[PDB]
Amino acid sequence: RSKRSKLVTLAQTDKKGRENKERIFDEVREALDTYRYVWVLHLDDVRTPVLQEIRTSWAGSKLIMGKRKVLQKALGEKREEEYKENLYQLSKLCSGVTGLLFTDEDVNTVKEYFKSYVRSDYSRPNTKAPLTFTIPEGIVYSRGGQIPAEEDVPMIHSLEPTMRNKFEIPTKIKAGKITIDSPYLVCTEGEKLDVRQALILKQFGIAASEFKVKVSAYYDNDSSTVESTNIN
Amino acid sequence: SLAAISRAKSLVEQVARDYVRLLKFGQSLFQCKQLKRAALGRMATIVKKLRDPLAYLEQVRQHIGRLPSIDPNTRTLLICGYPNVGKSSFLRCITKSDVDVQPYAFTTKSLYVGHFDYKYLRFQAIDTPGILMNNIEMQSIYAIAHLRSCVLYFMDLSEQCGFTIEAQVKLFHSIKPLF
Amino acid sequence: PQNDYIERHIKQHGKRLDHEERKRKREARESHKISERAQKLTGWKGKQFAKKRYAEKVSMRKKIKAHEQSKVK
Amino acid sequence: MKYIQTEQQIEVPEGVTVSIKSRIVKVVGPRGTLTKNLKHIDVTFTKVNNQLIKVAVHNGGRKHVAALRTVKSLVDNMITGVTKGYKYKMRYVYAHFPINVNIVEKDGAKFIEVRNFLGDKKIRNVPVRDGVTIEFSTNVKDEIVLSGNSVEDVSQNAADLQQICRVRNKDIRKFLDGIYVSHKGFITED
RNA sequence: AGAACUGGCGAUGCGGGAUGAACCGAACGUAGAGUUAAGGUGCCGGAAUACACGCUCAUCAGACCAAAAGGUGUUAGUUCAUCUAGACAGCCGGACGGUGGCCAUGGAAGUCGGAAUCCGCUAAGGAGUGUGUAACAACUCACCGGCCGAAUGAACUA
RNA sequence: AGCGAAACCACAGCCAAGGGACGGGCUUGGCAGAAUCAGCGGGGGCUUGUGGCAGUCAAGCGGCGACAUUGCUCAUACCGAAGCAGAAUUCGGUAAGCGUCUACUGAU
Repeated sequence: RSKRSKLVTLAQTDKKGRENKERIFDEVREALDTYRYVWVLHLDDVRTPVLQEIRTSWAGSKLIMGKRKVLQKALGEKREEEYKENLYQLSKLCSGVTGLLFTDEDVNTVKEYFKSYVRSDYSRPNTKAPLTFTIPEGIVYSRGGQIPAEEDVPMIHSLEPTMRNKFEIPTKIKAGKITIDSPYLVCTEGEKLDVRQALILKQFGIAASEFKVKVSAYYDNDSSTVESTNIN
Repeated sequence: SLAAISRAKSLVEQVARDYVRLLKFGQSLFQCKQLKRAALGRMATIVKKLRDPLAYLEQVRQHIGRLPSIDPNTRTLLICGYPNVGKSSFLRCITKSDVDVQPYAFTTKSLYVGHFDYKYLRFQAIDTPGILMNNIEMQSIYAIAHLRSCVLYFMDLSEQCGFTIEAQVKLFHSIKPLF
Repeated sequence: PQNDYIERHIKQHGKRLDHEERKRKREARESHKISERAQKLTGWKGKQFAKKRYAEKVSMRKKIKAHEQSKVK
Repeated sequence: MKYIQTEQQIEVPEGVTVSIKSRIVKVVGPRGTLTKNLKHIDVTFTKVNNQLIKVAVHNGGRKHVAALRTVKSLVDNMITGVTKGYKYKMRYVYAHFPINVNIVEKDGAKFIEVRNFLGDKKIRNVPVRDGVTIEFSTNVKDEIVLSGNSVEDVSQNAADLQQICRVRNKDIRKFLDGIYVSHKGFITED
């Protein structure tokens, strides 16, 4: 007794368990014999609608269904475990998000697509904002004045506690509208975005950051090359 | 709900008369004790099955008392027109009162009163919830009819809501016979 | 006090400066005070608490059981 | 299971120094010094390499083991206080009656005076503990800042200020006058 | 309660049960010596504040049947789930398309309400568990992923 | 001043509890003045708060079955919650405060 009382809210969904991993484990091995070229992606940050657009942009190319550490075991971390020759060296070169592309498209097609592809994204933590913005020194609005304040809508009172406490800014409620006494500088160029700084920009919807999937290593089922035309 | 409460009280009185007469002629502790539980047993059963009406009464009680103290007898100024076309802010201008100014269609769901004095005589302005039927709108219909007042109709021509006056004029004729 | 004299004060004023902190702290403390209440509250207080507490757990368990059938089906 | 020996580690930054004997703990650093008494907890200290201090309990039960971790937290708080320092910000907001907060030095105690709280004629005096210093925030609307080395003194003083401003049997939703801890940041944050 | 059977008392001292019908041992001439029955060995009270293993903080404990159940009290086990393909927890990210699913209707966009609760890709995502708005919006879990680094979680027995 | 009885008299006649049914003698604790004397007159390991009959279902106990289930039959003060805007108020807890020969005492 005297233990944390576990809490859970009843929902239709349920945990997948290890059986899901087993299907994941075999999926990578099957792809090595089906597709021609193998690529590993390092998209440390993702957006699901953007991922679907990348996934749906083509049919032959397939993003492997699996988990990073499971991918390593599926690919084989040793010469005695590799499903194909020279694959074990390739597996140990990727870490983090489960980025990996299996496709039959030519290498020139792969590099051209990723190099040209680019999309906007929110200022994620650990990054530096490419711009600076100061909140108006009076009543604040939904967009913070980035768009004309006349067109902007006043911030809803319900979000005041988040700004006052979570973001730590000295906000207060005045007749249902949040007000500040000074033009608080949310962030500036060169500063590494803390979670609070990123959240403030995220709350305002300022997608002042670019996003593109970075790929490092390339592999083939017969050439077995470990060339890495890394693009950042 | 009120009828059920009276019925429950009558049954409680029947409970006392029945068991008290039986209890006063008892001859053993268990008989009196067991019969005592029987007497109070029905009271619990009667009240226990009365849970549904009781909940409704409490909700009405916590809301009926909060209703504005509008006086049909004294002089009042009814406000009517297209939903929250400038009318809602008008009440606050006349006297010390607060009404939501955010201009969405039905900015007010219930009545408001604002007291002001003219010629050393008390007056109270009344704001309608809104008229397009809807049960909420039904509150205004009876307020217009059964309140001694000269109602003011609100419309816009150049600045607020840009709505067509044709609809307002046509809607006005619908209420014309009543008020 | 027209009708909405306090619900218009939840907004346009906020409940307090730090209101959720008091409520959040109290909710966590309820788990600890429940144990204290069970051991304390002698007499009729304990009997009522024990009977009421047992019903709450029994009712809670029934809700979980009903959901399982709905979730699976 | 009646752990034979449970150990905890406390990292000591080079900027501070700690002397340990029979359980009166002293911490010295750039911001000052702190003292704590742990004779009632029956823990054993040990200096490893002047950068890590080990606290261990032998044959400690579950009730005793739980107290072992508290020593690390209290010692860690003292280390952080002497290095970083604790700053408890508070804001004395009001609806109608302006809350006036001032400091008086009756008998040299530097008592904190609160006046015109919700129109009350009574003047509320809040004592100031040793080590904690009061500094009114500049250009910040109705903000008061509490700073000090000891967490207990700084935190307790903030609690007393908020507690003594309780509204006497009134609708909490309708009445907002009071003092609340807006933030619990450090003095030299980085 | 009542029919009957067998034992203790009924005529009975002794030690213990702090006193006590019917409880435990023991069936008596007056004496000296030694061992015991039940009871006890901190004092009253004659005898070890003996040893060994565990167990409990009780705000009249413990030594004196209304108790089925309650308790984030404590201690040892029983049956299952996960686990170096990274068990628990703590932070961060994703948390999607049909779709503002169909109907009441100023409005229910997942979250005032009534029947389904379908579908594609996914790394996993409920016509959505709550917070939240006049309705949006925004936060969160359940569901996965990233940093951490081994045992952890669920119900029961005593 | 001088004279001078009667009734009655096993013995004593202090408290809390255990003394099985008799506590006044037994037991656990505390008491008691040697001695004397006047008044007020004083005496002479039960229990509570939630029904009878009939019926479905089941956490479990091993065929029985908890709760849910269907038919009729304080005025005071201090705290916590209440659409408690104010006043007044109910609810819950705490204080149970606050209200509709010998006992005693004078005297040596």
